[PDB]
Amino acid sequence: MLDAFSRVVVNSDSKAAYVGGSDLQSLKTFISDGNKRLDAVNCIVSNASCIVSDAISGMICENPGLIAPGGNCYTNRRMAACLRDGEIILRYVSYALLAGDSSVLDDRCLNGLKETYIALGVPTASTSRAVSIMKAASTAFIMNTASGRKIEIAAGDCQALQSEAAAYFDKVGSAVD
Amino acid sequence: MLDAFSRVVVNSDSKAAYVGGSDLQSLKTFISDGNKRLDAVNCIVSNASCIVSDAISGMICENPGLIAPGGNCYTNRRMAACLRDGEIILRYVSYALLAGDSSVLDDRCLNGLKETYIALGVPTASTSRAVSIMKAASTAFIMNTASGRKIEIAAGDCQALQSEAAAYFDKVGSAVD
Amino acid sequence: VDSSFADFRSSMWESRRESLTAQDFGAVARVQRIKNGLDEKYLMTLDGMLDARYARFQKIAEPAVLSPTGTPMTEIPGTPYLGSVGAMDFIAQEEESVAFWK
Amino acid sequence: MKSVITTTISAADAAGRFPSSSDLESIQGNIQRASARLEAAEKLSGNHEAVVKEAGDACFAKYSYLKNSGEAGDSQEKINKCYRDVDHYMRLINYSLVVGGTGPLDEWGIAGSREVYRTLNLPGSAYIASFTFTRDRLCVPRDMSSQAGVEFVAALDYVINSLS
Amino acid sequence: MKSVITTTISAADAAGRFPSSSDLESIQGNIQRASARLEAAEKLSGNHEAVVKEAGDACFAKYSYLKNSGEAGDSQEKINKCYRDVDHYMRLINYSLVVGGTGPLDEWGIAGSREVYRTLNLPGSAYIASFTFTRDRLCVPRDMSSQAGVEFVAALDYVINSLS
Amino acid sequence: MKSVITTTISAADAAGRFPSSSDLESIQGNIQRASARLEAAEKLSGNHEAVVKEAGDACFAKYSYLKNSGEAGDSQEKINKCYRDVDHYMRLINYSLVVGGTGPLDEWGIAGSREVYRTLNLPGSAYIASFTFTRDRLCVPRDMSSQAGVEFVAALDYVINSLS
Amino acid sequence: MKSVITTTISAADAAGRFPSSSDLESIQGNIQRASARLEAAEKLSGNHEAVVKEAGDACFAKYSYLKNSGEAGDSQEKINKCYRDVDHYMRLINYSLVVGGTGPLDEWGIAGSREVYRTLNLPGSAYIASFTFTRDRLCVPRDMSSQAGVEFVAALDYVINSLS
Amino acid sequence: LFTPPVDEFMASSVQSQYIQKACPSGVPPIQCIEGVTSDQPYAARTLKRQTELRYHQLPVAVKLRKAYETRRAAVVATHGCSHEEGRVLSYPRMASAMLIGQAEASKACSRYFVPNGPAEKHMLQAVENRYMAAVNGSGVFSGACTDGQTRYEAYLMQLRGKSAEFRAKQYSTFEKESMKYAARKQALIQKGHDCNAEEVIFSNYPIVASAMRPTFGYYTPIVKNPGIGSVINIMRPVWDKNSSISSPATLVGVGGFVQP
Ligand SMILES: C=CC1=C(C)[C@@H](Cc2[nH]c(/C=C3N=C(/C=C4\NC(=O)[C@H](C)[C@H]4CC)C(C)=C\3CCC(=O)O)c(CCC(=O)O)c2C)NC1=O
Ligand SMILES: C=CC1=C(C)[C@@H](Cc2[nH]c(/C=C3N=C(/C=C4\NC(=O)[C@H](C)[C@H]4CC)C(C)=C\3CCC(=O)O)c(CCC(=O)O)c2C)NC1=O
Ligand SMILES: C=CC1=C(C)[C@@H](Cc2[nH]c(/C=C3N=C(/C=C4\NC(=O)[C@H](C)[C@H]4CC)C(C)=C\3CCC(=O)O)c(CCC(=O)O)c2C)NC1=O
Ligand SMILES: C=CC1=C(C)[C@@H](Cc2[nH]c(/C=C3N=C(/C=C4\NC(=O)[C@H](C)[C@H]4CC)C(C)=C\3CCC(=O)O)c(CCC(=O)O)c2C)NC1=O
Ligand SMILES: C=CC1=C(C)[C@@H](Cc2[nH]c(/C=C3N=C(/C=C4\NC(=O)[C@H](C)[C@H]4CC)C(C)=C\3CCC(=O)O)c(CCC(=O)O)c2C)NC1=O
Ligand SMILES: C=CC1=C(C)[C@@H](Cc2[nH]c(/C=C3N=C(/C=C4\NC(=O)[C@H](C)[C@H]4CC)C(C)=C\3CCC(=O)O)c(CCC(=O)O)c2C)NC1=O
Ligand SMILES: C=CC1=C(C)[C@@H](Cc2[nH]c(/C=C3N=C(/C=C4\NC(=O)[C@H](C)[C@H]4CC)C(C)=C\3CCC(=O)O)c(CCC(=O)O)c2C)NC1=O
Ligand SMILES: C=CC1=C(C)[C@@H](Cc2[nH]c(/C=C3N=C(/C=C4\NC(=O)[C@H](C)[C@H]4CC)C(C)=C\3CCC(=O)O)c(CCC(=O)O)c2C)NC1=O
Ligand SMILES: C=CC1=C(C)[C@@H](Cc2[nH]c(/C=C3N=C(/C=C4\NC(=O)[C@H](C)[C@H]4CC)C(C)=C\3CCC(=O)O)c(CCC(=O)O)c2C)NC1=O
Ligand SMILES: CCC1=C(C)/C(=C\C2=NC(=C\c3[nH]c(C[C@H]4NC(=O)C(C)=C4CC)c(C)c3CCC(=O)O)/C(CCC(=O)O)=C2C)NC1=O
Ligand SMILES: CCC1=C(C)[C@@H](CC2=N/C(=C\c3[nH]c(C[C@@H]4NC(=O)C(C)=C4CC)c(C)c3CCC(=O)O)C(CCC(=O)O)=C2C)NC1=O
Ligand SMILES: CCC1=C(C)[C@@H](CC2=N/C(=C\c3[nH]c(C[C@@H]4NC(=O)C(C)=C4CC)c(C)c3CCC(=O)O)C(CCC(=O)O)=C2C)NC1=O
Ligand SMILES: CCC1=C(C)[C@@H](CC2=N/C(=C\c3[nH]c(C[C@@H]4NC(=O)C(C)=C4CC)c(C)c3CCC(=O)O)C(CCC(=O)O)=C2C)NC1=O
Ligand SMILES: CCC1=C(C)[C@@H](CC2=N/C(=C\c3[nH]c(C[C@@H]4NC(=O)C(C)=C4CC)c(C)c3CCC(=O)O)C(CCC(=O)O)=C2C)NC1=O
Repeated sequence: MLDAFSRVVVNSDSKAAYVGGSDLQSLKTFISDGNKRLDAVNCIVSNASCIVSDAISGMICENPGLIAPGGNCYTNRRMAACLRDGEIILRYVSYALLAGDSSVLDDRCLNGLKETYIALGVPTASTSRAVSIMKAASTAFIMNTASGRKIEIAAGDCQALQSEAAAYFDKVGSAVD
Repeated sequence: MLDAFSRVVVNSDSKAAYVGGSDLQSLKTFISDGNKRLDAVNCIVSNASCIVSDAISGMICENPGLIAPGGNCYTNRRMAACLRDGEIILRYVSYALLAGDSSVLDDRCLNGLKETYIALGVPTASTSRAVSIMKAASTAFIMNTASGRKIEIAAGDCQALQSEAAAYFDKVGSAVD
Repeated sequence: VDSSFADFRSSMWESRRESLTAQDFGAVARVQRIKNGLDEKYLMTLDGMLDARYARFQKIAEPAVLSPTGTPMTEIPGTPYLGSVGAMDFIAQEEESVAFWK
Repeated sequence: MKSVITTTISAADAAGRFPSSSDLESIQGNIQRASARLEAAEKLSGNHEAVVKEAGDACFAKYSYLKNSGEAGDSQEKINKCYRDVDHYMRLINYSLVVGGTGPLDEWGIAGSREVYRTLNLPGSAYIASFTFTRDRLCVPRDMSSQAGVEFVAALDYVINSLS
Repeated sequence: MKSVITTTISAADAAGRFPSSSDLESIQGNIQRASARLEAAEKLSGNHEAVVKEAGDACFAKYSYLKNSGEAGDSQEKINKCYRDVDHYMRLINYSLVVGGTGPLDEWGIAGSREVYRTLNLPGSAYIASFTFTRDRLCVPRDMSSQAGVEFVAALDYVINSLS
Repeated sequence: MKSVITTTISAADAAGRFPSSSDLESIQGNIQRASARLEAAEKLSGNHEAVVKEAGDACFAKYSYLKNSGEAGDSQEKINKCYRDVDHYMRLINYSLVVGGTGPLDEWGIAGSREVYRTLNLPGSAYIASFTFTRDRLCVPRDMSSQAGVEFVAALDYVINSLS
Repeated sequence: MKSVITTTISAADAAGRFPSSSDLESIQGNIQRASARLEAAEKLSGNHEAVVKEAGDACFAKYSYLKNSGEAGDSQEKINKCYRDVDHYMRLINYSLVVGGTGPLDEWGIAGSREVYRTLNLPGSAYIASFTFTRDRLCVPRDMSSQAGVEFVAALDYVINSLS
Repeated sequence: LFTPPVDEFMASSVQSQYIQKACPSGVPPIQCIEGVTSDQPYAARTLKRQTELRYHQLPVAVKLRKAYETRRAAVVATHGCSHEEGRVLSYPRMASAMLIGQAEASKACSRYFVPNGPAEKHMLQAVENRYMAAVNGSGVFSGACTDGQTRYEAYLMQLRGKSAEFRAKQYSTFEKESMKYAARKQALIQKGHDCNAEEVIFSNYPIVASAMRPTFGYYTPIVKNPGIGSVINIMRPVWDKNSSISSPATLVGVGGFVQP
């Protein structure tokens, strides 16, 4: 597992030299952006369970083939594993927001999941739909534009970091697909 | 496991009420004393292996019955377990310096060790001698008065914290005895 | 004699180590100083004359000095104190580097 | 009972290694964020009674069927159990604000609560109504310092996600 | 590769739980101590060559029998391997000052070094002589700021306790 | 403590079975080679003092830095610790020549020696210098019978490969 | 397939260690006892047919009820299965005399034989009668040397204790 | 940690029988080569002997959860079986000894298996993250973790695990497959939960079935003598004659230590 710091260091070991000035400059931008990252993680982790609830309920509510008998959401225990997997995915994405680098998500969760869901018969397109809904809801809570929660923070620019979180969710959506 | 914070909380739960003023005042003195605690832990953990080496070699020096054939310090495997245990004891004491409360040392190391060393035939008196040597050397490194290392720090009062560390080593020395 | 010679060696390897290393740093320093160029005023003084010779006898660089007539050795007659620039300026010398190891 | 101290001490103990510089950076972060947290704890221990009172009053303001017949508070005694439970949860938010992690709130209040709440027919959504009312009611400038308000919101949101 | 980030993320991953407030305080401590650490990293990448030069010169200043006959540096080549190894250890101290934990220094330099050093007949005490010279060599303020000096001492002492 | 007896008895005990013919052939090999080994044990217990004396004297003959003001034998006492340690290793070679396996030499002398030697800052190469001097020292037939000498070389080489 | 070689190599492999002197003594025992064992193997491969013939003839000489009606050899074919099985057991005694341990005799003949013998209603005591006849029959020096016979008795007794 | 003297004999004998089942030949098998360098089995020995004190240092509640759950799962391992019901219920060291003995003689573990392809492997990361979840009931680590106790032991432990996957790559086909069916039986029985699709998952993957253990997640290891020396100067604990499961959990009923 690699944060921003370990990514700078391992890339510097690929160049096989000392860390250098420009890499530290990008790292200073990270540390000055630090409290925005912290408050962003606090936003998503606060509203997390409700994101999972809305995302998976919306996922079923697009196509009722999941809830049809013979669908993969057809029973209580399948639905429990469904909501559980949504919670797990959101957990590792929140880890990727704290770390600043996607290597935690690549190693802990992403590696070997497509062949897993293919082996179980889980429809991967519906999972990518749920990841897309978690992406939209997560950017909405991270930009304080949610219609159900308006938390108060000192105003600033957080669009870059929204692009980071959207990059992680697009990594998951391209990971199962 | 309990730090100073958890000790305040659990004592407040014994009173079954809220936290109040005076306990938080003692906690503010902890947090203002925080960097002295950090620098103290950095001192002992820096000079740690050398403390263990001097301590056990000195313990052997006082009485040669341990190194006599039939003593517990006889041979490498025994001496290795001896040096190993000194490292372990020093480690938990350093944990007790970070935590500010002795509960980590009480649960993780202290509980069930006297019966253990009685069962193996380890002479407990000699171990209390080694803990005493670690106490003296540790207070000497923690007050920057060691004759082998003089690290540079802003001068100040740290005698209370020296009394804390001496209290933990006396807890270990009274624990095996 | 054996035990006390071994007692002797300690207090000397401190100061002897420092003196040797200081000589090496100074060596690098002087060599780079002579390579950067010698100004007119320095080249008039004795130290500049024998440092110019130092550079010549040791093949570190060529330093333009003063023609036997007295007028400064120019390559192009427009500007004073030029030198030939090619293919030896770009070859690195081992006396410039502190680090021989890499 | 999780805090920064027990996390890094437990981690390094699991490695069997001395506490290195990284643990020290972490605890130095704890002693940086401590000022805001202890401010919020002082103020909560200031007006906990009015907080619990408005919380419970809003809790029965939302769901009235509890006080109607049946399988819920049908006495002054059971409503006293209600206000006592909200006293407990505010006391645990106080404790978790003192410690700085979700430790005592989890291991005292959260863990195993679900079997109790499904057993004694206690619906969790009423608690959630109380805490949301409390969360909405808090004003940063009037109630406490803004940095502190964030800490309080975080803890209370944690309670809701534990309970929903 | 341990840092504050990998410790708290690995811990909360081990719980299977979202990162609570305590992890956030820890990483906020990382971004507090980061200024001093990156200062020392900038200065080490400033003058690493003179550091390695004085370190190796002191290393053979202490033990002379290495350069005498036998089972050690008996060429200019092997002394170049010596100064390359001290270049590696200063490069690892640079990396561990960038990361802020002992992670890359441990998993790249420390782990399994003992079988290599006992196998190729390399005595570790010579390295220790070099590092103790460097730690004694750096002044509190002339070389670098005091907070960064302390950080550098910590990392280098960790190397010595790994190697002694 | 490994010998032929403990290997075959421990193996057949692991099978839970009576000792078959193969175990019997193995111990019959032990009682064939026993004559040469016990000859060398008698002779080692003969002249152990001169062996340890020339071993330690060659040990300080090679490495003289050992006697430096800090970090090794800097007393007559520590050189007495040196000659006592070489007394121990010759006593273990005697024990392993009596048993016939590397058992007591391993579990008394070899196991865990490396943490002690890296902790107390004692280089292993000095031991190795002493043992290589002793092995180069003995002619096959003048001092002892040809068969025993091989056995002694084997044991002492095992010590060196345990220690290098 | 146990021999001296597989026991000591499997043991030292289990230690992860090079083969010490004790293993070497054991295999040197194997190459001492090999002469007697291979003598008996040469002679068994000499006259195995008459051995199996007198063995089976004594086997039906003791128990006649097998050849009477019932749940046993009631054909010339099943008595040919009898003499073929005694051919197999003498072939396994030959193999175990070549190897020198009870290895191939165990893993080919002995293991799992008991479920087969209890399943196909084969009484083991008839085999035991045959082998006791062969062990009683052999002379001290008529077809083998005195030392060699002991080895044969040992192997055959092992078969009986495996089968009784 | 100390076990009564009746216990150590029963558990030790049980250990000896499952070692006999696991290796009948006496040529030591592949599964216990223990270590590939020579420092390695020693360091393994010391770590394991120290772990027991780390299990004795757990809080009382967790000890009793271990104890009664080992009792229940041990009876499930008996197959009805009223006599070994009596013997197992009466002695708690021997129960965990019988669990690990059966599972390790049947070759049950993922330490013996090799996953091939991403589908089986992730499945292992899921099952592991369940048990790692079940051990740590908070972000605070348990006291049962203990990879090393000093510096540099943990890296050795890394080398054992990495050296032990290769032996899993080495076993013969016959062995690999007896592992398959045996691991099927260990899962389907030791759980005893008759779902369809669960047994479909165990049908699809024996490596899912390989990682089946107690609800707590860590198999209690068996040690010959917990904290009892080889030195002459051993003081042994004088155990009382009645002993129910809580009494070796809580260590009440020891009295003095008597012997030189
Ligand atoms: C560490 C990461 C990690 C994950 C990401 C999950 C992935 C995962 N999900 C399931 C298993 C499952 N996952 C789902 C989820 C789904 N229900 C649907 O309607 C949707 C298509 C989808 C949610 C978007 C369901 C229903 C099951 C059970 C499938 C079944 O038994 O039929 C399984 C098999 C084990 C089990 O039954 O739990 C695994 C490994 N597990 C992990 O350990
Ligand atoms: C320990 C926990 C912990 C946190 C949760 C954060 C909380 C935090 N955020 C800011 C401060 C801030 N937080 C945000 C965040 C944003 N503003 C927006 O309008 C977006 C909705 C959102 C995107 C993430 C901004 C923009 C600032 C002010 C700019 C800045 O300080 O960089 C500050 C500065 C001090 C202050 O404002 O009083 C602090 C302490 N820091 C911590 O230490
Ligand atoms: C978590 C905390 C913790 C400890 C504090 C130790 C305590 C401890 N030490 C030993 C074991 C030992 N401890 C020593 C130490 C000694 N040698 C002497 O000469 C002195 C009297 C003494 C050092 C001062 C020795 C020699 C052994 C091995 C004893 C033997 O096998 O004879 C054992 C048994 C397991 C083993 O062999 O390692 C335990 C539990 N272990 C832990 O897990
Ligand atoms: C992450 C690692 C880490 C550390 C290692 C400490 C290091 C540290 N110590 C102090 C600061 C200090 N440190 C000491 C310590 C002492 N002075 C004495 O004369 C005694 C010898 C010694 C007893 C322990 C004192 C007295 C101060 C100043 C007083 C104070 O700040 O409380 C400061 C304040 C800032 C500064 O001085 O520039 C810092 C950051 N803090 C950290 O965050
Ligand atoms: C990433 C970190 C990293 C290191 C720290 C080094 C460590 C290291 N050094 C050597 C190898 C070596 N290192 C030295 C150095 C020494 N010469 C002496 O006189 C002194 C005792 C000492 C310098 C102080 C020498 C001489 C060798 C070659 C040894 C030999 O071949 O005999 C080797 C074996 C491979 C090789 O030959 O290069 C390794 C791994 N390598 C790494 O990859
Ligand atoms: C990154 C780590 C780092 C170090 C460890 C130092 C190490 C170091 N110090 C000096 C150089 C020096 N270091 C000192 C320091 C002092 N001498 C005294 O007698 C005082 C006691 C002491 C201050 C307390 C001095 C005075 C010099 C210049 C002259 C000398 O060599 O002593 C030099 C040569 C370059 C120079 O002149 O600056 C180097 C490499 N530099 C670094 O960059
Ligand atoms: C139990 C172990 C044991 C040993 C390892 C030897 C070691 C040993 N050798 C000698 C002594 C000697 N050792 C030798 C042997 C020889 N010198 C040569 O030049 C030849 C190459 C080589 C024969 C192959 C000789 C010739 C002497 C006497 C002179 C000398 O020191 O070389 C002495 C002095 C006493 C004496 O003169 O006998 C001792 C202690 N003795 C022991 O009892
Ligand atoms: C590699 C070693 C090896 C052996 C030693 C044999 C052992 C053996 N014998 C039989 C099987 C048999 N063995 C006998 C032999 C007997 N008839 C009697 O009157 C006597 C009691 C006895 C001879 C002394 C008979 C009769 C059968 C057939 C039994 C039946 O079908 O009823 C079988 C079952 C398969 C079969 O029918 O052939 C086996 C495994 N086979 C092997 O592969
Ligand atoms: C990767 C694949 C994979 C699986 C297939 C599952 C398999 C599995 N199920 C459980 C655990 C469980 N599984 C069930 C399920 C059942 N409830 C019943 O009524 C039925 C008999 C059955 C559904 C058909 C239950 C109830 C538990 C909890 C059992 C308990 O705690 O009592 C556990 C223990 C850990 C836990 O509590 O979650 C595991 C490993 N886990 C995995 O990682
Ligand atoms: C029952 C006697 C026996 C034993 C003890 C045995 C093998 C055995 N298991 C051993 C240990 C061992 N085996 C396992 C795997 C076990 N745990 C599981 O979750 C799975 C499914 C397992 C099935 C046995 C672990 C976790 C360990 C401890 C890890 C460690 O010690 O490194 C050992 C010790 C040496 C080693 O590290 O491999 C050995 C030698 N084979 C046997 O027949
Ligand atoms: C009738 C069946 C039905 C539903 C159920 C919803 C489900 C739903 N929520 C969405 C998306 C969505 N949902 C929420 C979360 C949610 N909003 C909040 O402010 C709070 C507090 C929440 C939890 C209580 C957010 C924050 C978004 C992002 C849009 C937004 O800004 O509100 C989206 C848009 C998906 C997309 O962008 O692709 C859908 C479909 N829609 C339906 O048609
Ligand atoms: C002859 C057998 C023998 C020994 C071996 C020593 C061992 C020893 N060290 C002590 C104590 C001691 N030891 C050290 C550590 C040590 N000193 C340093 O400056 C450095 C760099 C060290 C590691 C290399 C310190 C720092 C102290 C505290 C005293 C002091 O200020 O030096 C004490 C005092 C104990 C006490 O106060 O109760 C003893 C007995 N003494 C003996 O009689
Ligand atoms: C309590 C923690 C613990 C362990 C785990 C063991 C591990 C262990 N096995 C050893 C050594 C060892 N191990 C085996 C293999 C093993 N034995 C067999 O008969 C069969 C069938 C085996 C695999 C199932 C053999 C064959 C030996 C050699 C000793 C012998 O003859 O039995 C040795 C001795 C190492 C040495 O000689 O340096 C140790 C330490 N010891 C401990 O303290
Ligand atoms: C493939 C062979 C192999 C292993 C076996 C592991 C062993 C291992 N565990 C570690 C370290 C380690 N191990 C645990 C304990 C463990 N984790 C938990 O969350 C729970 C519940 C545990 C017991 C079940 C913890 C808590 C740590 C500290 C790292 C962390 O935060 O997880 C470390 C790091 C050591 C270090 O920091 O120097 C190693 C090498 N690694 C390997 O390569």
